[PDB]
Amino acid sequence: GVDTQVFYPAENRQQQWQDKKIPGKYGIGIFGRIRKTKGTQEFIEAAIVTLKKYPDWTAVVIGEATPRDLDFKKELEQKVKQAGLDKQIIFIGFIADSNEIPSWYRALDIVVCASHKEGFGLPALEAMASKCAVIATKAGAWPEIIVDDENGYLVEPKSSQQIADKLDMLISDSKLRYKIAQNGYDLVTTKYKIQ
Repeated sequence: GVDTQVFYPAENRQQQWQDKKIPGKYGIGIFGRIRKTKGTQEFIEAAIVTLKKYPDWTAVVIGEATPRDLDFKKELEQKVKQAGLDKQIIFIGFIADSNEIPSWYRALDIVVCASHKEGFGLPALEAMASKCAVIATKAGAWPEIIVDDENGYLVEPKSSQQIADKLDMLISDSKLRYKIAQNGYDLVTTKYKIQ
């Protein structure tokens, strides 16, 4: 379950995003360690396809690469630069503070949970508790938290284009995005609330 006293929606998402002082008007995020098994590459590749189409949207990677994966993070940064998207795909720096993370969920419209295998679904639950629309793999939303097209989306692991297709759809139909997000929120505050 998730602590809904910690993870919850802001009063004004557009303002929470503005307060981060990063380019764009609407955000998409991925949380956790930067490592290939976490799906960070499918996220970046999906963002490169998607964000060429939507200039007001920005993707953020919230987490860091451990030493063994610094090379991987550099390759991702290169892919972004070579696509001409360094104003729309941003790797956020580490901060120790307890609420940075919950505050990020409050600033984001969409969260992607792209893990190939690892996870207990907590970042899907945290995102849903914050009324973010979630796109996840089976691992990302373990164990079967999401009903596709009802309270989030499901994608196969290792498929950047499937993530892009879902991002495209959620960005282009805001009414659908808000309904999906609300449905996810309703589910987690009812069935996965710690208190």
